[PDB]
Amino acid sequence: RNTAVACHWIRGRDHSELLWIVGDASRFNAQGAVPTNRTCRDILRKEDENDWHS
DNA sequence: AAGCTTCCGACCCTTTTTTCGGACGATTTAAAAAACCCTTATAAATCAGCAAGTTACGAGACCTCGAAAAAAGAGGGTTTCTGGCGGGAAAAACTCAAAAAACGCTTCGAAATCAACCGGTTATAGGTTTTCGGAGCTA
Repeated sequence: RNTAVACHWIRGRDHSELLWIVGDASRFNAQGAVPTNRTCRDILRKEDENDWHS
């Protein structure tokens, strides 16, 4: 459950892509990037504004 | 003489190592404080077993919190067991057809027959014993 390995393929010239991930996919995003900082503080205060547009 | 390229000195900034100083701890030494000894006849403690009254120490219990262990829950993965669907081959129904084969007409006269009872025939249900086929096994 702790395994998190990402494999990137350089297609040559200007392009590269993500082939596969082994283990916890949540440690990477779709393009294979990794978050740089993590917090449990309540950033992104969704509670403040609501969708009742009318 | 000019442009390009390469060293070199000067400097700026931060990190890494060394040195020095300071502080703290430990030990040693010296000084100060508490204590010990020497004089006491008289006053108070020693103690004998048991009664009568009291409690300082032990045991029991519960709570409280914190941590540890275990169990559960989650997620990663692989192996296999089953079900559904698709595809090719064989079977058998379905469709098309002929050629027999039966049936009817239709037989007056020739068998067929049932009945009970005896002895005799023999197909074979059932059981008993046994080759053939396959088990794979092993390099």
